[PDB]
Amino acid sequence: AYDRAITVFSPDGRLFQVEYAREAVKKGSTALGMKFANGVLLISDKKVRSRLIEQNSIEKIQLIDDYVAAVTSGLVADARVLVDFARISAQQEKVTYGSLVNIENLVKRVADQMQQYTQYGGVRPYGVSLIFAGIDQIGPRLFDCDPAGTINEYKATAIGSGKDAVVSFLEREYKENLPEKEAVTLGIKALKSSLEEGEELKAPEIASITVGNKYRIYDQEEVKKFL
Amino acid sequence: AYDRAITVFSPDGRLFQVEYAREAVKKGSTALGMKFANGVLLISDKKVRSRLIEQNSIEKIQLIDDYVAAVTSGLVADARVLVDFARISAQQEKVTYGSLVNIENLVKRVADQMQQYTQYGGVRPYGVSLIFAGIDQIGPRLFDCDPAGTINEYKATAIGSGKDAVVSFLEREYKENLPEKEAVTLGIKALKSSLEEGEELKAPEIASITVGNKYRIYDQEEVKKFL
Amino acid sequence: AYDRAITVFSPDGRLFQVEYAREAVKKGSTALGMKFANGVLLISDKKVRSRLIEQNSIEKIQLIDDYVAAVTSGLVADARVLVDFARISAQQEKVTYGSLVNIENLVKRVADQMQQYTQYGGVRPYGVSLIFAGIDQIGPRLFDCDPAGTINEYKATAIGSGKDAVVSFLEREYKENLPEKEAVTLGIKALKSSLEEGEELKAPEIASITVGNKYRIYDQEEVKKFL
Amino acid sequence: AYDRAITVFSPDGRLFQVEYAREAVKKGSTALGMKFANGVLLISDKKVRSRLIEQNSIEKIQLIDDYVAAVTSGLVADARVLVDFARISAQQEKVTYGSLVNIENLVKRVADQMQQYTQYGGVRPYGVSLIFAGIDQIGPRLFDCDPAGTINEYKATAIGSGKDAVVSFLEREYKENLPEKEAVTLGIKALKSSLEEGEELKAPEIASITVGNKYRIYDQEEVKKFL
Amino acid sequence: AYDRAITVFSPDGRLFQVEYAREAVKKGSTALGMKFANGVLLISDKKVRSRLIEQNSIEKIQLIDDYVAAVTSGLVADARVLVDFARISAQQEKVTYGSLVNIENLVKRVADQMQQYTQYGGVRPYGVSLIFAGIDQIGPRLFDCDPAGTINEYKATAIGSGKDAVVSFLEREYKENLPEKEAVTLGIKALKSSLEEGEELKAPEIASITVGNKYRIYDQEEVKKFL
Amino acid sequence: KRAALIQNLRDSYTETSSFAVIEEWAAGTLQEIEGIAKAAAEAHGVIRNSTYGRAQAEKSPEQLLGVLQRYQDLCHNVYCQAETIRTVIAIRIPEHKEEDNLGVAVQHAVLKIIDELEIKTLGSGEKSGSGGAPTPIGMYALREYLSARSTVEDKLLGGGSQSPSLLLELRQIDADFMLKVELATTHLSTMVRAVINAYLLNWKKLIQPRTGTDHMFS
Amino acid sequence: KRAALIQNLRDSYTETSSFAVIEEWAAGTLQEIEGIAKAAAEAHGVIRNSTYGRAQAEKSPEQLLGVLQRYQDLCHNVYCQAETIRTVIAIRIPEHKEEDNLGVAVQHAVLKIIDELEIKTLGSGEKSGSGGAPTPIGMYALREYLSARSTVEDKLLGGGSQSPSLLLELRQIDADFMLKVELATTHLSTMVRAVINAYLLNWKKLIQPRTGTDHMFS
Amino acid sequence: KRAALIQNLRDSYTETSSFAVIEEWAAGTLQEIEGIAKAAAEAHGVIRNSTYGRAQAEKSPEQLLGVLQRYQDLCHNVYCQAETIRTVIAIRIPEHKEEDNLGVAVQHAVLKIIDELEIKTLGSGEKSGSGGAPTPIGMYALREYLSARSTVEDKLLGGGSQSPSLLLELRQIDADFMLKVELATTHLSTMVRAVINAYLLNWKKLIQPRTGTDHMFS
Amino acid sequence: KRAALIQNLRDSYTETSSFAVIEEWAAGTLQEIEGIAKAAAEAHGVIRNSTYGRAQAEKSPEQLLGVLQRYQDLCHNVYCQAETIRTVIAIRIPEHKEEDNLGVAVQHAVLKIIDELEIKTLGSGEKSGSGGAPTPIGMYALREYLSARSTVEDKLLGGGSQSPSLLLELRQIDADFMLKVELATTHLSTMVRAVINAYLLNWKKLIQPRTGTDHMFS
Repeated sequence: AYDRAITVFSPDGRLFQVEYAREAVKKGSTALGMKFANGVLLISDKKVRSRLIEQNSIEKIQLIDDYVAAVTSGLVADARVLVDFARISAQQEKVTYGSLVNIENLVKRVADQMQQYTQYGGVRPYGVSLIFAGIDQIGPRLFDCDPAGTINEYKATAIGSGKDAVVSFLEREYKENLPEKEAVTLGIKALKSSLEEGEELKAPEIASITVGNKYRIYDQEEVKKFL
Repeated sequence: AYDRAITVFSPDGRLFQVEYAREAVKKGSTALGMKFANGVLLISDKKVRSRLIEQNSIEKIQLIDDYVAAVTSGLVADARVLVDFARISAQQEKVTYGSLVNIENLVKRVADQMQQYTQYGGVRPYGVSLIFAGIDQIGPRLFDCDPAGTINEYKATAIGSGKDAVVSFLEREYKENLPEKEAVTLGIKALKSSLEEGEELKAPEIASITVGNKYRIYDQEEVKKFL
Repeated sequence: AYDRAITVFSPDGRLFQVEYAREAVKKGSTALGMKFANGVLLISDKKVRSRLIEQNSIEKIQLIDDYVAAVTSGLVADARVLVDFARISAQQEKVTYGSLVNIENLVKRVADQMQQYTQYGGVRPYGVSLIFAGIDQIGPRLFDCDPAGTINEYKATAIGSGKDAVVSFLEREYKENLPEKEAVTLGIKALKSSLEEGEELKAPEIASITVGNKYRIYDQEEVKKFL
Repeated sequence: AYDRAITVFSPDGRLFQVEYAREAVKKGSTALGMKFANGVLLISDKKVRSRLIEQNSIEKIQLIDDYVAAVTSGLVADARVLVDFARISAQQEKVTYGSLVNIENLVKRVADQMQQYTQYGGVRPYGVSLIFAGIDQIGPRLFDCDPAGTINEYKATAIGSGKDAVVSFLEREYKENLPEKEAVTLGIKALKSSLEEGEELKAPEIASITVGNKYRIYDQEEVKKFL
Repeated sequence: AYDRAITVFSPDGRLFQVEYAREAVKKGSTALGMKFANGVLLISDKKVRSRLIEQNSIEKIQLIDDYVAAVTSGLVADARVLVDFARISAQQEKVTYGSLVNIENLVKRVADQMQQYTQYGGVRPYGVSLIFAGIDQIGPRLFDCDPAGTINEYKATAIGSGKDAVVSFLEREYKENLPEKEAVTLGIKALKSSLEEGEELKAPEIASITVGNKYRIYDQEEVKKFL
Repeated sequence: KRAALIQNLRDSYTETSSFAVIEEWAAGTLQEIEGIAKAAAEAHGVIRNSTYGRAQAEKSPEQLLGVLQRYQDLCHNVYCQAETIRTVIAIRIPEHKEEDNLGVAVQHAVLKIIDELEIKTLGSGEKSGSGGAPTPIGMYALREYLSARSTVEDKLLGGGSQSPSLLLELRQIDADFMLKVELATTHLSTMVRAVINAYLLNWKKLIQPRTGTDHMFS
Repeated sequence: KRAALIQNLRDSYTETSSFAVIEEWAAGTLQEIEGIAKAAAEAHGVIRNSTYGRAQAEKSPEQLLGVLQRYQDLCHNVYCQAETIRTVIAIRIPEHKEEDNLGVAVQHAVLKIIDELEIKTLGSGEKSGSGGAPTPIGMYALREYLSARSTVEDKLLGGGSQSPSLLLELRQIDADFMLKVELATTHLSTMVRAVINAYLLNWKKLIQPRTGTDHMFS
Repeated sequence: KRAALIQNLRDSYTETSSFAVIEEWAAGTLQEIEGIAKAAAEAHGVIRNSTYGRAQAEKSPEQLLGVLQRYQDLCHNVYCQAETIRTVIAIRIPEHKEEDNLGVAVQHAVLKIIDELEIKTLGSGEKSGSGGAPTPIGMYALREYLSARSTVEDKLLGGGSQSPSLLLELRQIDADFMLKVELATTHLSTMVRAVINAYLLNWKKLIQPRTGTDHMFS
Repeated sequence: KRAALIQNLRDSYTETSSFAVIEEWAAGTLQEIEGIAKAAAEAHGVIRNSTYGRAQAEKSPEQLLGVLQRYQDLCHNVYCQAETIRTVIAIRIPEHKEEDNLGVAVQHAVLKIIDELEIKTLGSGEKSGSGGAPTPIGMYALREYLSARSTVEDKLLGGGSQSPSLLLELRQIDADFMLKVELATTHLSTMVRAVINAYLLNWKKLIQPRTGTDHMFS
């Protein structure tokens, strides 16, 4: 009945077709971000579909520019299209003003594009969530963003199938201003808590940025020291 | 039957799809505004989803310019989009005439954008209500505005889940021309009356403006003195 | 069946969706207009939703220019939008010709906009009726106009819930060329005949214009002398 | 229910209409690609509908430029259209920058065109999968791409009816950096493992490229030495 | 269910609406083409609806230019429209490059126009098949093309009601490089094999072209010598 | 081997199996139904011109038993032949799908009127539907007759009943059961002709309910 | 542990359980059905050529009891075996959802003709539907026969009834119950062949009614 | 206090209540059903190899009464346990709405097959539907048996009836009621397995048929 | 005055009328149902361990009459109380319209399970539906019992019947009617708990099925 078009409200004032887009996001790999002392980090799991796949390719952590990065979960083709919108949106701002003073605005622009697809008939929403993490003139930032166009700023958060596991673990364990090394360890520990024991965590992706620096992608060896 | 498209009247001459949009508004946090001696104020509650969220972010009270503010309730992505339409609409008027003589006109423009989406097929309405409060050349103003594009001017009003609680309490308790401090206390008191006892009011937002001044956002400490 | 789209005729040649729009008009406050000696007047009732509302705001009688006014009933957001179309349409005519020779033509333009939305799929009709009253070069004019785009010129008429009460009372009691004061008294009396006794008529709106003058809006004290 | 429009999510967050497009890909002839020492190759089977057909015509392996080739499976008319988009897309890049530094970007452009047709109502997806293989400045590349716009990089892969056969065989038998001749043999052997015995492999297509060279299409005699 | 719009896939990945277009092609008169020594020919049957019809009019074999011709089967109005697209497409190519190097490209353009109408809602496919036969710089060519936009090159083929009869007969009887006269005889013989005995073959159309010449339409007397 | 098993089913009941039945129904069966109709009408004439006394409660008329047994034998054959056609269709209902069911529709359509023939017309079940028995008389007609008659026979023989109408009822049992055969044969003829036509028009889709290449795909 | 419980159910009734049944139906069972058909047709011939006197109301023919008991033993087995297939399907009906039900449609489709076999054909219930009993005879045929015969036997033995038709009815009860077995066996064969086909064409979706990755998602 | 009332209902019948029942069905109950099936098949063998004289109308065979009473005790328990699961689901059917009914659909779906178990399989009502009793035998089997037998016992004892078939019917009542238990147990096993599976796949939506925040709203 | 009349109806049967009933069902009624369940199970144990001779056909066991009368008194009250809730809902079904029927749907929804409780569970009608009586025993259970027993009592007393099974049936009438109460009480408890939950979750829309201003209009 009220279930079948993005332009229809339910009698309780719901947009089920958007709620359903949100279920697509649960089917992705788990990723998380968190703030620590003068910085922010991302860590992502990854389905490795086979051993005939190429590892050093289609990365779950994607740089938007040198100081901003995003992880995504949900439909992959949608996620790709949104990350490239995010990059082009970032460059438009830099050309207009010479720099990206507040990352919240990039995020909002991306969130608005998504919101727009929850209002005009003839399109479906993007079945994607994103976490953006970076440094701007306010400081280290960490945002998420869903198919509805909803935005929140966090100290730590996660997206993907293991989201709920990882958020509980962090609700108990997270502290602010950890040093980078401990922050990464807490993160790996949190990620593991979302697996189903027996199942073991292969090489995940880790990026981090600290105030006054550019992003820094951990290579598989450096990542290994935490497994 | 008559329930399923914005362009369809019921046989009693109703637009149910719009009525349904209005239910979305009941799912927001409660917020209220009221006029007092030479000024107007806004107070808003807030869902605090977790302790991993960032407090000093995504505010329920939003400045439209230095002399006008809004609170909103309902679908948050819709609300964000409408606040930014409001801001750009305000600046267009200032560029055209050099100032914003009557806030009612800003509100009407926003309300007209909303009405438009209750008449043309291919779009759904915005599931949002807003309160606008500010000073203009008429004096202190307080308006609300719903998904239908309906507008009213008030001495006091509210929007959100606890609307009916808060409007009764004010129907019994509100007087005009209170000093600021008493108006704020009456507001906190009214807001509490909408909670379900046991449940207690955490730090809410408070902004105020008086004739001849710019808006003034209460910090969490100043707010605390009223809790 | 034939009930659900503005573009569909019933087998008897009816547009029910338009007939349904007409029911929305019955849900408004009652208002009436009448011609008297060298002039015309409007009187409107008003839902006063609360004591927290602001009286000197959102008026049911709206000036279109200095010599033409309108009252409306039905969906309020639709009404607002139509009144502003009416005002811009009036000013276009003045700019083209230097004046508004015949009010019937302003009304027709508004009625044509309304008719248009009863023919093209993808839009619903405006759920609004209007009465226009003013002086032009023919003399004092009084028109009404409904969702269908139908127009009539009257000596006296009404719109809103109490329409039928008020039109009977006037069918019995109206005479032409009354002096202003008696015309206003007949009007208040007619309006009361539509209330449900017990229920009493609070302060209504009253505007009047006479040949060679501009419109004149009665203040609440002047109105009180007739209650 | 949730099955019948590209713009509808299922309650589990699926796009069945896209999943169905993916079934069209299983009806094509089997083809495979693999990376070997300093190069990559493609091999494709072919329905030979009759002996009245012309062999040296409508080839399953199609050059995109001198250093990039594609094989496709699914609806042939869709595949033709996509290959020509791919070619025009490749030339646009060469005109803009003078060369095609990274094949992943060509693929992404094609994959984006495909994703776009999974999101706007009024179109159906392309019922096609492609493998792209070529040399670029990174090295030898092998990608696949489906109706959803999903992309992966492989060491070896396949598409068509016999996909699953061929992928298993390769999961067991593939090693990296084979010499060209052994790679081609492994490929023919794999391909045969997908046939239904009794059924025998007629002349298939074979193209290959090695670093510093252009592509090289094996003629039917050279192909025969492997049968 | 999955049967009723060109934009819908069945769960097995089929486009039934296109498959149904293909049934329209079976209702046409039978025609066939075949390659012979240094040339290609077409032969077409014809419904002769009455003796009040005009013979020397609306021909089943249609010249696209001096070196390319087409026969069509299916809905006649759709076929007419496609032949004219074919002719205009040919002349565009000649104006751009001065000649038509490869007839496969003309065909593809026609085939792409057809494919396009199997992907965008709001249009139905063309219920037509065509055979194109001509000489180009590769040599004598023979293609067919169906409602789906699918293309094949043949040594001999046919379209229309008697297709299956004529293709079997040719699968058994065709040899390459026959002289023209024997080719034509094989063709007439094949065509007769598709009739239902009792029923006899009236005057059919016959056109032929050989390398270094223009097309040549057999007149009814020349055709008679083969009956 | 699963295909082998299906192949065995289908090799055993082929289209010529079901065709055999339809040829027979067109020729032999419709003639034999008419003979039974005439046998029963004639028997009905004899009974019409008869005054019944107690003599008639003392033997069961062999002329009526012969008509009834002869009809039951026809119904027995028509049912077993129906079930051949039904086997030929039923074993070729293809893989269940929510698509490509145009032939499957023909298959269920024709199975439906074979059901009507077997159940509704040959009245061949233990119990009727809540739709009733629209057919005038069943396969178990002989037994319905003997059972109805023997109740009246007992009441008449015993002091035997003195009811004038009960004696006339014995005659009406004899009349009516012969009428019921005339009526049931008329109706069975229509049903047989109807299945002859429904089969010959639809037989190709009954055997191959799905055809077609994957011409669009490679 | 909930998955362990489900796993135990499924380990126990596997696809080879249900396949076992179908192989048996294709070979042994259809043959035994045909043997019962012949036993019954033959018994029907013997009764057809018999004149019945009171001697026949004094013993119950063991030839007919044998045919009936033999059919009842077949129906008993076919039902228990049907219920195996039905267990194999029913324990793999997946989580209820309003989507991805293409296989679940095959599952309910095939459970439906197993229902028809068990209920409608093997007539295995205490009571019939308001659709009736379309099947000529039930599982409880032996008891329907003995009951129907013993009513006629009493009336004939007692002064025994003097109704000539009541005597002929005792013969028709014997004839009809053998005819009813011939008819029921014909029909049961169609049904058994129909389920063989329906199973072998659909078995994959019966075991895995939902497959597919989340390839589109990461 | 209205929430306290609802909370009391739900604290009393929790998910571990309904799970307790499902564990028991997976282990104990299916074994006890099989024991009853064997008891009944064995009793059926003894009766099959028996010639019945008037001696058998003079006592009621305690072996059969034991098999029947034992099945009635099982049905009694299975019904009471069914009603536990049904209470656990029924008291968590949420506020009626024309939306967010995906879990409510699962709830009504699972209640539907518990209905089928209780009503249709355990034949536990005063009266059957107009769909009939598809189940071979009820909860009140013992009484159906004693009632059916005692009618035959009276006719045989009294001058007792001389009907040879009436004597064979006394034997068939004994045989058939044992067969009816074998059949009903086979079918009850499938039903129990089916509900084990339906429950364990759907239990989360049975308890919380609606979840989710108002994440979209603030 | 028409509104006066409606106001009187509603003033008399208020929401605290129907709430009173639900509070009582949550406490008192469910306890009294359980006591009847234990009284009946206990009576059933006594009868199970009893050998019945002709002595038992000569008096009606007062222990069973007590359990049955006690259940009939409960059903009588539960019905009258049901009819209070039903009155409270039925007199607030608003003006018929083809719109704004969200609450009216809650109203018909809840009236539907009160119907089920009254008709289907308390078996309170003269006649059952063609769906049957799914409930094990009615309101008129005492009379069903006495009537069933007295038929058996007459046959046993008279020369009394010599049927061993008829004597065991007198015992099974006594056993079964006590089982039927245990079963009917289990099932009535579920139904009562189900209506408690359905009421408390929906009561607001039951009283005010339509609310809302004309905020959009002036």
